[PDB]
Amino acid sequence: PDYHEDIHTYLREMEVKCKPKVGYMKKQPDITNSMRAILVDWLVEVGEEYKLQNETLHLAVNYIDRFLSSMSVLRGKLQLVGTAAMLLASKFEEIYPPEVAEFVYITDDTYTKKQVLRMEHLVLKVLTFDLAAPTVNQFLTQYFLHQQPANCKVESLAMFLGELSLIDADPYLKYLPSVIAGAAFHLALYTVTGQSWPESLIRKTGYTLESLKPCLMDLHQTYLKAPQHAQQSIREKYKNSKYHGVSLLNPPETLNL
Amino acid sequence: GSMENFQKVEKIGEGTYGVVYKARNKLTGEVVALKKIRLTEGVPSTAIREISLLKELNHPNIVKLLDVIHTENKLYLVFEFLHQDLKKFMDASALTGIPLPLIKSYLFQLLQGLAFCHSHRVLHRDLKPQNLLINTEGAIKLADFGLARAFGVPVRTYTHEVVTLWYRAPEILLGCKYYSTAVDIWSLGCIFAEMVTRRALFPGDSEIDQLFRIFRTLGTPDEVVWPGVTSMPDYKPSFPKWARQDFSKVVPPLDEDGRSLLSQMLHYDPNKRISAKAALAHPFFQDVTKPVPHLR
Ligand SMILES: Nc1ncnc2c1ncn2[C@@H]1O[C@H](COP(=O)(O)OP(=O)(O)OP(=O)(O)O)[C@@H](O)[C@H]1O
Ligand SMILES: [Mg+2]
Ligand SMILES: [Mg+2]
Repeated sequence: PDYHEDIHTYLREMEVKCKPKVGYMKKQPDITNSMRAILVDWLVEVGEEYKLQNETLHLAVNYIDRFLSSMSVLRGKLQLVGTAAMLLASKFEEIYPPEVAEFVYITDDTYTKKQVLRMEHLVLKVLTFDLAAPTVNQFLTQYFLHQQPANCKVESLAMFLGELSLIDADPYLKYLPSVIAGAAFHLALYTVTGQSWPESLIRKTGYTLESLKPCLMDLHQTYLKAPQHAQQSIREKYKNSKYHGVSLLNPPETLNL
Repeated sequence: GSMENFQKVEKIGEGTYGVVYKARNKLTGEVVALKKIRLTEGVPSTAIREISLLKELNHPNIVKLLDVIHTENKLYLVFEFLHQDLKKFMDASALTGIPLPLIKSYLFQLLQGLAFCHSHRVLHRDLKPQNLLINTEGAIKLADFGLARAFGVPVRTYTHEVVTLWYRAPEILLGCKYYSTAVDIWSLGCIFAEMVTRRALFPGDSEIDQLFRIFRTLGTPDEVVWPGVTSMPDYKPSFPKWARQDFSKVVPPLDEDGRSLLSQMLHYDPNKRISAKAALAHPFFQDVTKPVPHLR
């Protein structure tokens, strides 16, 4: 109640400072958007195996994109960066992070414990220990408080859509978390109830459907094409009752925008 | 920043994962505290949290992290040096006590530090006099962020440990799945009381003892004072039902405004418990100043 406005305002400042470089992939000589999609999809599976928070997944992805914004990485080491990022995200966010041994295990022993740990140190150095980054998830849970009344399918579907955005650097790297959360929340609301982006959230965020339109057009497409996408771990995960099986919901064909 | 530029003066504490030293920057003359952190699970999550959170929190009433010296098997956190902790100061004031203008100044500053934490989505979760540092100019600052965390809005379930027992809020003690900023306010209410009497308000030796001590002081809460209390995971209907005593008897030296504020910080229901932000405007603080400590 108190601090909700202060916190939102603070997170809006921080998402700008914590944003990765939109064009970093074109500056990576050895890795592609496709390779990054593969990695993020694997991290989703890792989160599933260890029952990690969605917030942990989002943080790890933010760490990877920022790391790769300033460090060139060969394709054989991309998974090492992702593993270290997920380890850091877990230590930050989880009540009970998995042990390092568990992280070494899920990399099929491609990498050693010493490697994982040295990479943890490198990632902390590159990020200068700046780990409290805003995520799509953090804006979503704030936005969810504006539902009339609360609807679990809306909440789960919006998280699903926010998660899909993590996979595809083109186009989602160019949108801020608060804007992705906005598109995701509207699209979820519209899919489940036919309602839209409430004016109470215009008052809070300053975003309208006009300002959300570009990301929403992108998100609507990703939603429609999701069954055909090469990466499927998110859809599979959101079949679970824990998330009200929302990946089984039909996307709308039109948005009227 | 690097270790060659520092001359160690003396040990000033031992926390965990390392010793804490008083040191001097040989080039600038600046006096600092060096918290060493020893490095098989890698960087401890407590240090990951402490460093990441402190780097976001720049405020006159929060200990300043100046630098991180980050090497092979060693991690050094460089902090601004502060001369004493509040616990040592209270012990030094055993017999004459702490002047009211100083108590009020310290409480006001603690609330400012805490409101800044909460506005930046940070829970401290270990407020106690040992973790509050004072300087010769009259400043008091929140320190030891090793147990802190970044919270979300709304909160989800966090670690059920948290807060050293004497300062631990009843909602943690009764196992509520959700706790939030109000837990730090509870701790500060206990510390306010302690500054005035110089003895812990609720010095329990176990969780149940802790609860019963609180109940004996503020009355056993029912559904009227705290809706939902009887359904809490660790609530037991066999709990003795103590009458709430005259609140002027809890901290007898406090006059009307002080009692009002204390009572609001020690409200059972986390929703009704005063926020740090709202407390800054309490009439108790109408005449607040910032004098230096009355002792060396
Ligand atoms: N900036 C500082 N200036 C002066 N003294 C300090 C400073 N930081 C820490 N200390 C001293 O070292 C003690 C322990 O450090 P701190 O509380 O930060 O970590 P900790 O591991 O939680 O310690 P403990 O385990 O003793 O509670 C403090 O209570 C204080 O007396
Ligand atoms: Mg490339
Ligand atoms: Mg301490």
